[PDB]
Amino acid sequence: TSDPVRQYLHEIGQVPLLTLEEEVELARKVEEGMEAIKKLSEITGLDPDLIREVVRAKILGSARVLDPKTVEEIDQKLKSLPKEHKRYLHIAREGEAARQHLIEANLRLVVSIAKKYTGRGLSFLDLIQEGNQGLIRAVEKFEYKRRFKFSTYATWWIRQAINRAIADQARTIRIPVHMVETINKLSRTARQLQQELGREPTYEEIAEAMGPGWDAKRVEETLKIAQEPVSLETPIGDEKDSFYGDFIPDEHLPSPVDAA
Amino acid sequence: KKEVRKVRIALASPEKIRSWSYGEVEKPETINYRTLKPERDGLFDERIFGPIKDYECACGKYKRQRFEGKVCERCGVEVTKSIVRRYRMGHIELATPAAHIWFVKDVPSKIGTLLDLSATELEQVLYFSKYIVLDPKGAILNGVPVEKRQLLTDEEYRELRYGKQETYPLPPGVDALVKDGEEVVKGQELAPGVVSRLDGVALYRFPRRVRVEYVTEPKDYRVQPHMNVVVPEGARVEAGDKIVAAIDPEEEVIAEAEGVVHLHEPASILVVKARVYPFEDDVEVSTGDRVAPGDVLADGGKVKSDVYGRVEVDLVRNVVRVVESYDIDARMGAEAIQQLLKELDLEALEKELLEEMKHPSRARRAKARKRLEVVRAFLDSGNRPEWMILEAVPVLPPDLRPMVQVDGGRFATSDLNDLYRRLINRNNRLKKLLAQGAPEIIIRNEKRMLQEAVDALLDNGRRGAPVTNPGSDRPLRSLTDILSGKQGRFRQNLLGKRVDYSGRSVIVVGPQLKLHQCGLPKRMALELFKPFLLKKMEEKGIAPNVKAARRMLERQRDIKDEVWDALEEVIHGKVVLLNRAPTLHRLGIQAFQPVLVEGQSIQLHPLVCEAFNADFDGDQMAVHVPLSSFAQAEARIQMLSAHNLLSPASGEPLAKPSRDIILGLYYITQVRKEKKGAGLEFATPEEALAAHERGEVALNAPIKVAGRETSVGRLKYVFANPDEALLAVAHGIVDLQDVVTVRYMGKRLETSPGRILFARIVAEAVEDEKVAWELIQLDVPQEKNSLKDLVYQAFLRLGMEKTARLLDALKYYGFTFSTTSGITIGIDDAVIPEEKKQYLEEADRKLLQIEQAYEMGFLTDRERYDQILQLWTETTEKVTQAVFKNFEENYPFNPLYVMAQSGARGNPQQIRQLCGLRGLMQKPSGETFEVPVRSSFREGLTVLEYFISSHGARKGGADTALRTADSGYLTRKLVDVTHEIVVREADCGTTNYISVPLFQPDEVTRSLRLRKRADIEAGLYGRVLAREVEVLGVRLEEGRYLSMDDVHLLIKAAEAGEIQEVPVRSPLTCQTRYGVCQKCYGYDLSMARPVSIGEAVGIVAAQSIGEPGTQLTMRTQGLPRVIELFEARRPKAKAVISEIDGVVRIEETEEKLSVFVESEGFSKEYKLPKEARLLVKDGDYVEAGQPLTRGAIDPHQLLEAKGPEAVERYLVEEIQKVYRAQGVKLHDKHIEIVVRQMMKYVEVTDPGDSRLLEGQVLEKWDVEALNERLIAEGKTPVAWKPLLMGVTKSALSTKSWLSAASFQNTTHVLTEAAIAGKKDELIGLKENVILGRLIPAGTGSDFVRFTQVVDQKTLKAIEEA
DNA sequence: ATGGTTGGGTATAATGGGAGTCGTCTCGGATGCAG
DNA sequence: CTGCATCCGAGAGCTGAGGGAACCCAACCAT
Ligand SMILES: Nc1nc2c(ncn2[C@@H]2O[C@H](COP(=O)(O)CP(=O)(O)OP(=O)(O)O)[C@@H](O)[C@H]2O)c(=O)[nH]1
Ligand SMILES: [Mg+2]
Ligand SMILES: [Mg+2]
Ligand SMILES: [Mg+2]
Ligand SMILES: [Zn+2]
Ligand SMILES: [Zn+2]
Repeated sequence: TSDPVRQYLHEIGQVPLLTLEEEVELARKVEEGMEAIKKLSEITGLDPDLIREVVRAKILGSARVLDPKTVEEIDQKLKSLPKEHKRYLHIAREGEAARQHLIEANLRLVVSIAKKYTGRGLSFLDLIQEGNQGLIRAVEKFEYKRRFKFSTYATWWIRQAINRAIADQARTIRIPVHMVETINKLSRTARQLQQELGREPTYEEIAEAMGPGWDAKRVEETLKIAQEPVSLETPIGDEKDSFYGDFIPDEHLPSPVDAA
Repeated sequence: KKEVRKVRIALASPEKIRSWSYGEVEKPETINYRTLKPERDGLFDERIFGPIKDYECACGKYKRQRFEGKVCERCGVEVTKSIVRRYRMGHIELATPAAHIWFVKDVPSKIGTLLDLSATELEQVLYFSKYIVLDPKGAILNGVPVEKRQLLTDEEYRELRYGKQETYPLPPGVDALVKDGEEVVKGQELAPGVVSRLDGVALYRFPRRVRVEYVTEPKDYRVQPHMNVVVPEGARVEAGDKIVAAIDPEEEVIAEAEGVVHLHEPASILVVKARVYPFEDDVEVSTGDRVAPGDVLADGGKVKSDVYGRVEVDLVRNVVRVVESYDIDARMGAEAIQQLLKELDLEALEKELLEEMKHPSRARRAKARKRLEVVRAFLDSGNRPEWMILEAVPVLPPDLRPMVQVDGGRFATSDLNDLYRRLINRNNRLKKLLAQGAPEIIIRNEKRMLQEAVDALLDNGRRGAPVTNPGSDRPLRSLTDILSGKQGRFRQNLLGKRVDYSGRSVIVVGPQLKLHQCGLPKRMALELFKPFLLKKMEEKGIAPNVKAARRMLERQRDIKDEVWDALEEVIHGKVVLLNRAPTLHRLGIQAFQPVLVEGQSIQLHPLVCEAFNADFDGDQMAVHVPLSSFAQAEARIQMLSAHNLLSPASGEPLAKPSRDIILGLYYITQVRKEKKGAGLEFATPEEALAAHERGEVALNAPIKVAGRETSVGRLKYVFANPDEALLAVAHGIVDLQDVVTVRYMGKRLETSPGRILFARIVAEAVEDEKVAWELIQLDVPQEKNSLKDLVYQAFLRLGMEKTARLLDALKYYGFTFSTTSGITIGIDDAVIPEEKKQYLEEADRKLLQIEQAYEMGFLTDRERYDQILQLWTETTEKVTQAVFKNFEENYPFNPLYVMAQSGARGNPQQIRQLCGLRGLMQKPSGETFEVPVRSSFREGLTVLEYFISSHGARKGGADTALRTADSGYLTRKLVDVTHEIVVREADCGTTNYISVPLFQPDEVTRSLRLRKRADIEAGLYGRVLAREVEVLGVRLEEGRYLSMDDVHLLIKAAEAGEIQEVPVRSPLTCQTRYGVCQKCYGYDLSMARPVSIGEAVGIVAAQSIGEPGTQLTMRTQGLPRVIELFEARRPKAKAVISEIDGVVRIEETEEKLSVFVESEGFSKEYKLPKEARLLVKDGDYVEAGQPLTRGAIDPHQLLEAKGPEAVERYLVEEIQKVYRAQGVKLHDKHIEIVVRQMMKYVEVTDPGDSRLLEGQVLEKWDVEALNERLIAEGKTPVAWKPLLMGVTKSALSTKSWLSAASFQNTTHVLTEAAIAGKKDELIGLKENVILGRLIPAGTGSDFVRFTQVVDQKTLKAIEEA
């Protein structure tokens, strides 16, 4: 019942893995479904993405909640098309189903990759979900014509999504991605300098070890903006009666003396 | 501005929440990392919540007032006060609905009760573990049709929604016994190692080779995973056509000639349950479409569907396959729960439950009633059930979840910000995933995470593992955590606050102070009265302006002399409040006039230390300053120390002489006894005088002259008046303790000069000689009890002002005479009697005997142990008696003896430990040792004896430590249950009363023995006589308040057999709503006069009960017994009582024992354990509710048997027993008030012509009013039974949701009140305190608070007008 | 017109987690046993 | 079919004082 990680693992494990034939088959289906989408777009003259959405809505079914009226009108706006040039629509439906299967089958690689990113400010399930987003992107961009295995192309996208989510969401005060990379590089450099020197390095040593464009003052500013806020509810003392925010005075509202 | 009169709480609709919000929070950003300004659309956005600066937009275009209500075009920030940042709310629009955990996890669940779903089913559906069916659409599961409100697992839903399509991996290089496209029954083997299990068609998957004929001869083509087969099985081919397409153009397989095609070595076989339809032209339904029987598929309608299923058009074989499925509509989570909630029709459900409530089954009726409670609450409040599912989540204003820069430049934030950030991140990710057409597993996981995030925001640490911040184990503080607990909003910021104009300091004895005065340090007073001092400095020439006065007062070295005189003028006539924690009763806060002193210590009067429970070993006290005229008047009239002289709990004096004062008065009022003469015989006084001059007889020896006892002092020294006797004392002729003859008040008194001096002290204090002579007891030494009686009599006869004068005089003279008396403690003052040695040897004798009796088989282990214990107990008692006999006979002025006898300090047990012996000690297991400590504290203990006593010392310390907490909790519960009870009217008009008995049955059932005087006083003093009483030719009229003299007269009449019980009014029989009346309460015990209308007697009762319990009552027995009685707990040592009347017939077998109660109608039986002890005998008569065994009686069984009155009397008597055992004086009224609140409710047995339900608990007053109206209309009255519940359950069942929520169980109270839409009418004190209003008690009572005052001149002018 | 910020991309193969906690008492739903 | 009977889980245990872990590349709004 509880422990949602076990529930999610059970639901992913209920889906069997894939062999080479099945994986290549599904990838080829996805590619031809996209080509069929574009062919049908050219035939009807309409926007390809909207017809893609109609195919996705029809596959997902009524169960999944663009409205039913519009998609129904375009659905019968496509059934009117004659044979020989109609196959495209069936191929698009099949390809979308293949995309769903492929994602469902490759969900476990996301967990395998994400299990080694815990302890960076994001919970395990959040990392898993962001890895799933990266997996969807990799599925969309995968090219089976190169005869590479799917996981080889999927791992890069999963890692990129997880890293981007960590850089974006780990801090209460959002710090841009380039600045986050700068902070990580600074910390790693400081750790290497401490390992070499046998003691905590000074800011000038870190500035020298970063390279051109770095002085001790800039390192000081970077460490200043990398400080994370503390909780107003941090317990002070042994008894559970004193919090940190109990020691912080209000400096905004005017005092009775000031008002007088 | 209209006055606030009621507060209502109710569920909030999504429309209401969206109307609250000033904008949607779309981003989890808080502030920018460079500029430390709020981020747009974030949790701190000025566009949503308001500007940080007053009258200034974000971009600075407008920075001035008059632009109120104007929104800047560039930045979107309104121009207004910044304080709106603590009022303006936001909201989050959830992608999917989420359930409010309060209505899910508070047992029993409101949503589960409404939808008839168990907790397990609700948890399974809400957190995406099982589906729930809506509109099954004619689906079949395992041969049984599916119905609404049915729970399907993931497997059952997947089978029903899609179908069965199993795949079997054919081993490499093995062909299958079956062909592609052939129906396969269950069990039919498809390979040498594969056996099918489901029915339907088999389909080849990835054939490893293709055999293509050529017009004939065959040929083989290998099929690798990286290539696919295009031509369907059993289809001819042409020259040049391709069959097995490959990725590489050179790898493609083009057919050389015309030939048939076959596919072999399939990688796997897919067995499905489906129907098949070939076609030869354009088809109509594409892949992923669901069809019904008889629908057009292809061939212009030539083929038609025969079954329900989903259509997939496989172009490889040019065949339409309908996989057996349904369009069933089963959903998961809060969306499904909300859909079920909106379809609910409450009136039809109410009718169904009313029909169900007619079942003979009691359990069914109880379940229907429980569901009906919720249904009717929703119907009455007008709330919609679907509002229990959230669509928009409100967002607290930022100023109540601040992100602030600490003085050190770092940032500090609230946990609510992190919870909101998690919620927003998960919602945004869910929206993105939905916009991407993600598979259903990912969407289900994301929705589960969103539900968990909402739960964590509302109530963290309730379902599952609590959310914590990384790197710590500390749970994040949710809104529920903020609301509830000892540190929550209610108990920490609403029922108690930190205040201005207050200080604290160590306390020092103030012996030169008057009763109404306290010593206040100069610096403390200057800080406390600073604005008044500034005004006074402005009035004088000390400062040109208030700012200059403040600057001058800022620095210590800048203060002069005249400011102190200005301060002395400021405080003239004003009072301050002194308070010592813990405040156990109202006397813990008292008003005093401050006298400015030097130093840093508060000076306290010695006579209020007992009321404060204050000593001078480091105690600290707090000082508060009442500001306005009303506050000062209340402090001076009601809370002045000199106006509070009697205890509100018992009516006995509370400010009284103690310690050194008692010692001095006793020393001067005790008389010498001498043995030199020892009853000699004399014929004439001259012979006695000559004998005394010769040295043969002492001055105070009891001699006999002329047949009358006297002494030489009485004959030798005869004084004309007290002045002559005291002048002789001043000359050393006689001592204060010598017995002489003095002429006073026209009489010749054989007394001592000290007693005459005490009489003069009293007479000069009260400024009345005859009354003072009447008050004092001349012929006894003045000790604690006599002094207390004198103070009480002086109060009654003269008033509190003269009583205060007398108290001050007694204090002064007691201190003066204690200083010069010569009281000291030396080691030789702990006199060891000689008898002890003998008493020890005697004991050492019998012990040997005991050992003999154990070596010869005559004694067991238990018998010998008990005999030794008894012997040592009796030896200890003998040693105590010997010690005190030695003190009485030989050293009557011994310091320890005088200290114990006067009541100044010490009790006989401690003195025995000092002098005689410590005695027996208890092991940590609770059993006694066999050897006692035979050494006293003067002799010195050995190491082993000291270690043995350490067990008891430690146990006593731990006892104290737990007891104080348990008593505090009990006192809080009592305050919560009685806080609304006020004296609200003069007379309720009732004719009911209670009968206080004067005789109690004996423990040996011999006869009725007269009760102790203290118990009768505690039960009778101050009460109003309900009926006229004639005793000893004295007529006590109806409506008379019983004074102490009347109580004594009643006791005297009872001792003469004229009366057996007294009928009096009581709170148990009062008819006043939310309180009592003046007559049913009686005296205000702190004033010895009828109670004033408006007195908060409930608080007084709770404090009176709770104060002694702290420490006084030891810890079935002690404080646990009192707690068990006030909570109405069923005893674990429960006794057996008779439910009906009848005669007793004990039926005993050698294996079992039983008691039959045989009435004239029926004969009942009671089986009890044989080892028990019976209070009844064969052939006896027992009434209903009488006990048959020893032990504590269950109050609920007594309520069923005898009724309400008997249970009230039992509870009162049993609670008073514990307090009497400890020696605590406490009036019955307070316990009666608490018990009256305990018995406040009834249960409906038959509704009659009412809308009530059977078994519905409701207030007794409300049902009586309902019955009165029903009788007025002429209907069938409601039938009810009384109920009894403990203080906790009675307090939690009140009408006011504010007090119940601030008491305990906050989430349950709040959710029930919100469901019901309850309105709080602000009747009690706690609600008005929470709202910061004027409490309906004391000066805030409607009886007195509209009084006007005017002079005669102004009144006449208005009269002329 | 410059820096700071943001969106997109990487191709051998990779396929179900991990810390933890056992020394408290009392009272009201509830599943299980019998009749 | 009812009833009682252990069984589990949920909500409590005085106040006051003092206590503080990848890197790179290119287009694009803001200032
Ligand atoms: N609210 C609390 N007050 C306490 C606590 N411990 C001590 N105190 C207070 O401090 C006081 C300490 O009392 P002592 O142990 O000195 C004994 P007391 O003066 O009452 O008696 P004698 O020794 O007979 O003179 C106690 O009466 C309370 O007023 C506690 O845990 N809670
Ligand atoms: Mg003391
Ligand atoms: Mg003390
Ligand atoms: Mg004389
Ligand atoms: Zn602006
Ligand atoms: Zn009354």
